[PDB]
Amino acid sequence: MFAIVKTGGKQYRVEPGLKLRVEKLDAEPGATVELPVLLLGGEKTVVGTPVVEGASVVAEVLGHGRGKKILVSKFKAKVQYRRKKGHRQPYTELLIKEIRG
Amino acid sequence: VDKGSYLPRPTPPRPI
Amino acid sequence: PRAKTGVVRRRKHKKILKLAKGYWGLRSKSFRKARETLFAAGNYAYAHRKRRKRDFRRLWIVRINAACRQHGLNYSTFIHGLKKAGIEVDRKNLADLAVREPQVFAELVERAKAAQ
Amino acid sequence: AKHPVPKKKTSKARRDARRSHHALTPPTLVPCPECKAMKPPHTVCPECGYYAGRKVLEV
Amino acid sequence: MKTYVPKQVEPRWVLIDAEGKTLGRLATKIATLLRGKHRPDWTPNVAMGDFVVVVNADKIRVTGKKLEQKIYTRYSGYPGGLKKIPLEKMLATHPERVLEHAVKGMLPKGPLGRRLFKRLKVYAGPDHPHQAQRPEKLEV
Amino acid sequence: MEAKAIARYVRISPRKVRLVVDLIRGKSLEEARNILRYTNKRGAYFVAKVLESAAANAVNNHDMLEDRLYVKAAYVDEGPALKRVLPRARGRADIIKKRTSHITVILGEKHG
Amino acid sequence: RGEVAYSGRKIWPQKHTGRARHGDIGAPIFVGGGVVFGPKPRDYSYTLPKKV
RNA sequence: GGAUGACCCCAGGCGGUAGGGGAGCGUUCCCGAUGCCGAUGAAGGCCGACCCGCGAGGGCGGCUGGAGGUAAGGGAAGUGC
RNA sequence: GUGGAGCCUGGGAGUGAGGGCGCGAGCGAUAACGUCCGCGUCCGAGCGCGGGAACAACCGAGACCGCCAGCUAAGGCCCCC
RNA sequence: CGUGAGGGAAAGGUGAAAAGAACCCCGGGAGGGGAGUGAAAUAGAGCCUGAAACCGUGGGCUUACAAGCAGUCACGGCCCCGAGGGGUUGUGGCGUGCCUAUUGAAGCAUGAGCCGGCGACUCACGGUCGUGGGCGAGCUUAAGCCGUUGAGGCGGAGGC
Ligand SMILES: [Mg+2]
Ligand SMILES: [Mg+2]
Ligand SMILES: [Mg+2]
Ligand SMILES: [Mg+2]
Ligand SMILES: [Mg+2]
Ligand SMILES: [Mg+2]
Ligand SMILES: [Mg+2]
Ligand SMILES: [Mg+2]
Ligand SMILES: [Mg+2]
Ligand SMILES: [Mg+2]
Ligand SMILES: [Mg+2]
Ligand SMILES: [Mg+2]
Ligand SMILES: [Mg+2]
Ligand SMILES: [Mg+2]
Ligand SMILES: [Mg+2]
Ligand SMILES: [Mg+2]
Ligand SMILES: [Mg+2]
Ligand SMILES: [Mg+2]
Ligand SMILES: [Mg+2]
Ligand SMILES: [Mg+2]
Ligand SMILES: [Mg+2]
Ligand SMILES: [Mg+2]
Ligand SMILES: [Mg+2]
Ligand SMILES: [Mg+2]
Ligand SMILES: [Mg+2]
Ligand SMILES: [Mg+2]
Ligand SMILES: [Mg+2]
Ligand SMILES: [Mg+2]
Ligand SMILES: [Mg+2]
Ligand SMILES: [Mg+2]
Ligand SMILES: [Mg+2]
Ligand SMILES: [Mg+2]
Ligand SMILES: [Mg+2]
Ligand SMILES: [Mg+2]
Ligand SMILES: [Mg+2]
Ligand SMILES: [Mg+2]
Ligand SMILES: [Mg+2]
Ligand SMILES: [Mg+2]
Ligand SMILES: [Mg+2]
Ligand SMILES: [Mg+2]
Ligand SMILES: [Mg+2]
Ligand SMILES: [Mg+2]
Ligand SMILES: [Mg+2]
Ligand SMILES: [Mg+2]
Ligand SMILES: [Mg+2]
Ligand SMILES: [Mg+2]
Ligand SMILES: [Mg+2]
Ligand SMILES: [Mg+2]
Ligand SMILES: [Mg+2]
Ligand SMILES: [Mg+2]
Ligand SMILES: [Mg+2]
Ligand SMILES: [Mg+2]
Ligand SMILES: [Mg+2]
Ligand SMILES: [Mg+2]
Ligand SMILES: [Mg+2]
Ligand SMILES: [Mg+2]
Ligand SMILES: [Mg+2]
Ligand SMILES: [Mg+2]
Ligand SMILES: [Mg+2]
Ligand SMILES: [Mg+2]
Ligand SMILES: [Mg+2]
Ligand SMILES: [Mg+2]
Ligand SMILES: [Mg+2]
Ligand SMILES: [Mg+2]
Ligand SMILES: [Mg+2]
Ligand SMILES: [Mg+2]
Ligand SMILES: [Mg+2]
Ligand SMILES: [Mg+2]
Ligand SMILES: [Mg+2]
Ligand SMILES: [Mg+2]
Ligand SMILES: [Mg+2]
Ligand SMILES: [Mg+2]
Ligand SMILES: [Mg+2]
Ligand SMILES: [Mg+2]
Ligand SMILES: [Mg+2]
Ligand SMILES: [Mg+2]
Ligand SMILES: [Mg+2]
Ligand SMILES: [Mg+2]
Ligand SMILES: [Mg+2]
Ligand SMILES: [Mg+2]
Ligand SMILES: [Mg+2]
Ligand SMILES: [Mg+2]
Ligand SMILES: [Mg+2]
Ligand SMILES: [Mg+2]
Ligand SMILES: [Mg+2]
Ligand SMILES: [Mg+2]
Ligand SMILES: [Mg+2]
Ligand SMILES: [Mg+2]
Ligand SMILES: [Mg+2]
Ligand SMILES: [Mg+2]
Ligand SMILES: [Mg+2]
Ligand SMILES: [Mg+2]
Ligand SMILES: [Mg+2]
Ligand SMILES: [Mg+2]
Ligand SMILES: [Mg+2]
Ligand SMILES: [Mg+2]
Ligand SMILES: [Mg+2]
Ligand SMILES: [Mg+2]
Ligand SMILES: [Mg+2]
Ligand SMILES: [Mg+2]
Ligand SMILES: [Mg+2]
Ligand SMILES: [Mg+2]
Ligand SMILES: [Mg+2]
Ligand SMILES: [Mg+2]
Ligand SMILES: [Mg+2]
Ligand SMILES: [Mg+2]
Ligand SMILES: [Mg+2]
Ligand SMILES: [Mg+2]
Ligand SMILES: [Mg+2]
Ligand SMILES: [Mg+2]
Ligand SMILES: [Mg+2]
Ligand SMILES: [Mg+2]
Ligand SMILES: [Mg+2]
Ligand SMILES: [Mg+2]
Ligand SMILES: [Mg+2]
Ligand SMILES: [Mg+2]
Ligand SMILES: [Mg+2]
Ligand SMILES: [Mg+2]
Ligand SMILES: [Mg+2]
Ligand SMILES: [Mg+2]
Ligand SMILES: [Mg+2]
Ligand SMILES: [Mg+2]
Ligand SMILES: [Mg+2]
Ligand SMILES: [Mg+2]
Ligand SMILES: [Mg+2]
Ligand SMILES: [Mg+2]
Ligand SMILES: [Mg+2]
Ligand SMILES: [Mg+2]
Ligand SMILES: [Mg+2]
Ligand SMILES: [Mg+2]
Ligand SMILES: [Mg+2]
Ligand SMILES: [Mg+2]
Ligand SMILES: [Mg+2]
Ligand SMILES: [Mg+2]
Ligand SMILES: [Mg+2]
Ligand SMILES: [Mg+2]
Ligand SMILES: [Mg+2]
Ligand SMILES: [Mg+2]
Ligand SMILES: [Mg+2]
Ligand SMILES: [Mg+2]
Ligand SMILES: [Mg+2]
Ligand SMILES: [Mg+2]
Ligand SMILES: [Mg+2]
Ligand SMILES: [Mg+2]
Ligand SMILES: [Mg+2]
Ligand SMILES: [Mg+2]
Ligand SMILES: [Mg+2]
Ligand SMILES: [Mg+2]
Ligand SMILES: [Mg+2]
Ligand SMILES: [Mg+2]
Ligand SMILES: [Mg+2]
Ligand SMILES: [Mg+2]
Ligand SMILES: [Mg+2]
Ligand SMILES: [Mg+2]
Ligand SMILES: [Mg+2]
Ligand SMILES: [Mg+2]
Ligand SMILES: [Mg+2]
Ligand SMILES: [Mg+2]
Ligand SMILES: [Mg+2]
Ligand SMILES: [Mg+2]
Ligand SMILES: [Mg+2]
Ligand SMILES: [Mg+2]
Ligand SMILES: [Mg+2]
Ligand SMILES: [Mg+2]
Ligand SMILES: [Mg+2]
Ligand SMILES: [Mg+2]
Ligand SMILES: [Mg+2]
Ligand SMILES: [Mg+2]
Ligand SMILES: [Mg+2]
Ligand SMILES: [Mg+2]
Ligand SMILES: [Mg+2]
Ligand SMILES: [Mg+2]
Ligand SMILES: [Mg+2]
Ligand SMILES: [Mg+2]
Ligand SMILES: [Mg+2]
Ligand SMILES: [Mg+2]
Ligand SMILES: [Mg+2]
Ligand SMILES: [Mg+2]
Ligand SMILES: [Mg+2]
Ligand SMILES: [Mg+2]
Ligand SMILES: [Mg+2]
Ligand SMILES: [Mg+2]
Ligand SMILES: [Mg+2]
Ligand SMILES: [Mg+2]
Ligand SMILES: [Mg+2]
Ligand SMILES: [Mg+2]
Ligand SMILES: [Mg+2]
Ligand SMILES: [Mg+2]
Ligand SMILES: [Mg+2]
Ligand SMILES: [Mg+2]
Ligand SMILES: [Mg+2]
Ligand SMILES: [Mg+2]
Ligand SMILES: [Mg+2]
Ligand SMILES: [Mg+2]
Ligand SMILES: [Mg+2]
Ligand SMILES: [Mg+2]
Ligand SMILES: [Mg+2]
Ligand SMILES: [Mg+2]
Ligand SMILES: [Mg+2]
Ligand SMILES: [Mg+2]
Ligand SMILES: [Mg+2]
Ligand SMILES: [Zn+2]
Repeated sequence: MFAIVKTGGKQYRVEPGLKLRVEKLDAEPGATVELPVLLLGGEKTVVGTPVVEGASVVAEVLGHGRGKKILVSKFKAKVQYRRKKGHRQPYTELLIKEIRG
Repeated sequence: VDKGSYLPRPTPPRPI
Repeated sequence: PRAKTGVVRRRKHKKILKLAKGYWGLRSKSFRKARETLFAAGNYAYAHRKRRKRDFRRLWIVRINAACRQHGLNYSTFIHGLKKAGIEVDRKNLADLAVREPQVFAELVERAKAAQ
Repeated sequence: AKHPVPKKKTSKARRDARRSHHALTPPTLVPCPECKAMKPPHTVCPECGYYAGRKVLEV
Repeated sequence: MKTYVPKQVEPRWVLIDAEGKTLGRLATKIATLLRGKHRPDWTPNVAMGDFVVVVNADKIRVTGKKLEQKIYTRYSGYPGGLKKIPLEKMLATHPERVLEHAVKGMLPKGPLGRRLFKRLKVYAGPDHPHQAQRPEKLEV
Repeated sequence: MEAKAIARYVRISPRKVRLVVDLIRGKSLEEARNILRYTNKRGAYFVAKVLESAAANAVNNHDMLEDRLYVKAAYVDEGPALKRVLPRARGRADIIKKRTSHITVILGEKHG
Repeated sequence: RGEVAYSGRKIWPQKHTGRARHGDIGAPIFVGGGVVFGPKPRDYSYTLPKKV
């Protein structure tokens, strides 16, 4: 039994027990939130148009973090253009608790 | 056919 | 006072050579060559971060297409159908369904044909 | 001639690839049937001085 | 969630009667089967397509005046070493090469494309030696 | 237990002795001796002495048994180069490097 | 480079040696040559206003 | 917004050579120093997949090393290849 | 019409070999990746990105960073793709 | 080095103390292995620290149907570390070194074998604008003189 939820402009297949890293949510660690549902699947199959009305996926925010560093580097030849930028992406870590059909 | 001559006659040098 | 190079330059060179581990020949052993390699490497990374978004969407689309023709329609018709039906599940998830949950994917194909 | 010269330095790889044929072949040796010492075949044994059954040489 | 990548599957063998079919229009499909893009779990960096057996490849058909006008070409590396062979003659001498050349050009270049080409088994005449693999008759 | 000998500053060029050293790496002390004896190279003379001294070390200092000894490791490292002038034509002076080797032989015991 | 002990001679010809062009070895581009804008003896004093 | 550089919110700009401007990092030296860190290990060296910083860099840790190093704030230049 | 508009007074510049394309002329031969002016544009400095097989200046479009999300532009949708 | 006038280098460091390694062993010797000295001996005299290029030995992964500025993105395999990371790279995707000079260079245009160290916008005086302070119809001293011995005053000539 799975749901397809939308958070952070992206979509994910989630199941009870799943830990999911998503875009940083304005919510305190430990608290719970409700993610929109586009689709339910497994036994019963209900199909959003786009989201299904009754449904929600309960998730507990484990905490907040920053991604391991990506070095974004820019270079242009014969022009002495070089840029070095350090990027760590904020995320939120979620525990999928249950699917509310 | 005889045309110009764009280089002098060559000779080898000596590095050191 | 005199402020000779001292420690500074070596440290900056090790910074670079450390970033160049794995590179071929002098590209991981010569500072000069390493630095050139890393320039290109950084531009590739930027560009390919970009291309990865494209590369994966292409794969999803190819996969979705195969699964569609199994039910007697093509990708383009399928996507139009979903649009008329207002089903907004992206191609990443669509392709996952197409492989992992074929019956659900079948249902999506139903709504697709029905919306037209 | 016009003094040909190497256009690029040979890489550590490329120079060492050339030398993939440079290993020595160990001396081929057989036991002398008299004193059992190891010597090349078809040579008078330099340890006991024997060859073809007989004493030939002073060692 | 990350994208499904399949573990190695048992590849499917397939049989196609080439008789009466158009050279290029058939080749197009044979390639797709080779790439396995008909499979919903397609992966671009491994061989996961079908094995394709083709019979009666001598009875492939072609439009226009291509029997006399289509030229297959070969350069030997020697001066003046460009040999020219028309379709008609290729069919008369090595008919399977007709279908083989067409398909090969519609496969990716590189190590994988070469492997996918080897999974193509083309024969002149109605018989093929691979009943051992029991290929599934395809209608295309 | 191991036993080592090193011949430092031998006036032969490293690449050349290594050829000879390669012949006896991993060999029994007995085979290495026979190999070295009929190896038609200058280096064989030097490799032999290091080898024969490490054997002596083993027996005398390290309580190891001659009949069990084998060449566990051997390698040639470069010493300082003796730099010499080679007069060429047209008043040109070249520099010859008369090179140097540090030869190591390490002996172990083959049990059973 | 003018206060350095070396001679003013041109160490080798301007052209056709296959080496870089140089003048005297007193030039700052040489090890042991003069130094370009190094310190010279100077006076750091200055008349701060008495009122201040 | 609040009281004023505290941080929050809403919005918009943010390709770039010659070149103009701004803000910083690090090197040597001085005041801070009759101090403080230091053989329970100074500087330098070699690792790190850890932490802080957009970055230049700064930490922390292990090994090496064996006698030096110097903070907050400022000052001055033989200051970064 | 509130715009990295505009005017005024000052500080610091760099530039004073341009180039392709479109249109309007001269020169040339109703030649030239030719030459010389005018209006415009791009490259220069956007040899960053998509298309044109490949290709500074043709078409599409002005790249602050990240995303294994969505829509389009030119161009494309038989296979390579 | 130059006939000569003249040119003109390189080359510092054991340890607190020589306690500078008796004696034995292999070796012609050099060199090493034990013993010994020392807090330390890869501080052993070719001696503090001992970076880099460069050469080697051992191990992990990998390579003999494959197309290249050597990377990068993805996935899989193997090895290691203890739903994670590190090493390696088989396949697939993308991909025209750096600097200089140019209208325009990957360019078959310049420079560079590679590494380390040296190496180029300063200082004085005057000007001009900005800026931080002091005093303001005024502002300010120069040389000197006294004092200090890393103490500061005096000095109005003169200048604006
Ligand atoms: Mg969010
Ligand atoms: Mg994320
Ligand atoms: Mg986020
Ligand atoms: Mg990058
Ligand atoms: Mg360049
Ligand atoms: Mg480029
Ligand atoms: Mg340019
Ligand atoms: Mg540049
Ligand atoms: Mg440049
Ligand atoms: Mg520039
Ligand atoms: Mg930078
Ligand atoms: Mg002429
Ligand atoms: Mg410095
Ligand atoms: Mg310097
Ligand atoms: Mg490296
Ligand atoms: Mg590598
Ligand atoms: Mg290389
Ligand atoms: Mg190296
Ligand atoms: Mg870069
Ligand atoms: Mg990106
Ligand atoms: Mg994406
Ligand atoms: Mg996109
Ligand atoms: Mg649409
Ligand atoms: Mg849609
Ligand atoms: Mg499955
Ligand atoms: Mg001749
Ligand atoms: Mg080379
Ligand atoms: Mg090289
Ligand atoms: Mg060479
Ligand atoms: Mg070569
Ligand atoms: Mg190499
Ligand atoms: Mg090698
Ligand atoms: Mg070798
Ligand atoms: Mg070779
Ligand atoms: Mg006999
Ligand atoms: Mg037809
Ligand atoms: Mg057909
Ligand atoms: Mg098909
Ligand atoms: Mg027909
Ligand atoms: Mg015909
Ligand atoms: Mg020819
Ligand atoms: Mg011929
Ligand atoms: Mg001919
Ligand atoms: Mg011909
Ligand atoms: Mg021929
Ligand atoms: Mg012929
Ligand atoms: Mg391609
Ligand atoms: Mg030899
Ligand atoms: Mg031999
Ligand atoms: Mg013995
Ligand atoms: Mg012992
Ligand atoms: Mg001669
Ligand atoms: Mg002479
Ligand atoms: Mg030499
Ligand atoms: Mg040599
Ligand atoms: Mg040497
Ligand atoms: Mg002088
Ligand atoms: Mg003098
Ligand atoms: Mg002198
Ligand atoms: Mg002079
Ligand atoms: Mg003169
Ligand atoms: Mg010249
Ligand atoms: Mg030269
Ligand atoms: Mg020179
Ligand atoms: Mg000169
Ligand atoms: Mg000079
Ligand atoms: Mg001169
Ligand atoms: Mg000199
Ligand atoms: Mg000198
Ligand atoms: Mg000097
Ligand atoms: Mg001097
Ligand atoms: Mg100065
Ligand atoms: Mg001053
Ligand atoms: Mg004064
Ligand atoms: Mg904001
Ligand atoms: Mg802006
Ligand atoms: Mg913008
Ligand atoms: Mg900018
Ligand atoms: Mg500004
Ligand atoms: Mg610095
Ligand atoms: Mg000091
Ligand atoms: Mg003090
Ligand atoms: Mg005291
Ligand atoms: Mg203390
Ligand atoms: Mg102590
Ligand atoms: Mg310690
Ligand atoms: Mg210091
Ligand atoms: Mg320091
Ligand atoms: Mg860092
Ligand atoms: Mg650091
Ligand atoms: Mg540390
Ligand atoms: Mg040490
Ligand atoms: Mg330390
Ligand atoms: Mg220690
Ligand atoms: Mg002291
Ligand atoms: Mg400070
Ligand atoms: Mg102060
Ligand atoms: Mg400060
Ligand atoms: Mg200065
Ligand atoms: Mg300087
Ligand atoms: Mg207005
Ligand atoms: Mg503007
Ligand atoms: Mg403006
Ligand atoms: Mg104006
Ligand atoms: Mg103005
Ligand atoms: Mg200025
Ligand atoms: Mg100019
Ligand atoms: Mg002018
Ligand atoms: Mg002019
Ligand atoms: Mg011009
Ligand atoms: Mg002009
Ligand atoms: Mg002009
Ligand atoms: Mg013009
Ligand atoms: Mg213009
Ligand atoms: Mg006309
Ligand atoms: Mg005409
Ligand atoms: Mg023109
Ligand atoms: Mg024209
Ligand atoms: Mg014209
Ligand atoms: Mg114009
Ligand atoms: Mg124009
Ligand atoms: Mg220019
Ligand atoms: Mg513009
Ligand atoms: Mg180009
Ligand atoms: Mg492009
Ligand atoms: Mg383009
Ligand atoms: Mg293109
Ligand atoms: Mg462009
Ligand atoms: Mg063009
Ligand atoms: Mg934008
Ligand atoms: Mg669409
Ligand atoms: Mg269109
Ligand atoms: Mg096309
Ligand atoms: Mg169409
Ligand atoms: Mg397609
Ligand atoms: Mg003489
Ligand atoms: Mg003389
Ligand atoms: Mg003399
Ligand atoms: Mg020394
Ligand atoms: Mg002493
Ligand atoms: Mg001492
Ligand atoms: Mg003796
Ligand atoms: Mg003896
Ligand atoms: Mg003796
Ligand atoms: Mg003698
Ligand atoms: Mg001795
Ligand atoms: Mg000894
Ligand atoms: Mg002791
Ligand atoms: Mg002791
Ligand atoms: Mg101690
Ligand atoms: Mg010891
Ligand atoms: Mg020792
Ligand atoms: Mg030491
Ligand atoms: Mg000391
Ligand atoms: Mg040392
Ligand atoms: Mg050493
Ligand atoms: Mg080293
Ligand atoms: Mg190495
Ligand atoms: Mg090995
Ligand atoms: Mg190896
Ligand atoms: Mg083949
Ligand atoms: Mg292979
Ligand atoms: Mg290959
Ligand atoms: Mg390859
Ligand atoms: Mg390539
Ligand atoms: Mg992929
Ligand atoms: Mg891994
Ligand atoms: Mg991997
Ligand atoms: Mg590859
Ligand atoms: Mg690749
Ligand atoms: Mg490339
Ligand atoms: Mg390619
Ligand atoms: Mg290329
Ligand atoms: Mg560069
Ligand atoms: Mg040029
Ligand atoms: Mg030029
Ligand atoms: Mg040019
Ligand atoms: Mg030019
Ligand atoms: Mg051009
Ligand atoms: Mg090239
Ligand atoms: Mg090039
Ligand atoms: Mg050339
Ligand atoms: Mg070239
Ligand atoms: Mg060139
Ligand atoms: Mg070049
Ligand atoms: Mg030139
Ligand atoms: Mg240059
Ligand atoms: Mg060169
Ligand atoms: Mg050279
Ligand atoms: Mg040279
Ligand atoms: Mg350097
Ligand atoms: Mg200045
Ligand atoms: Mg001023
Ligand atoms: Mg002022
Ligand atoms: Mg003021
Ligand atoms: Mg004020
Ligand atoms: Mg006054
Ligand atoms: Mg006095
Ligand atoms: Mg006092
Ligand atoms: Mg005046
Ligand atoms: Mg006056
Ligand atoms: Zn014998």
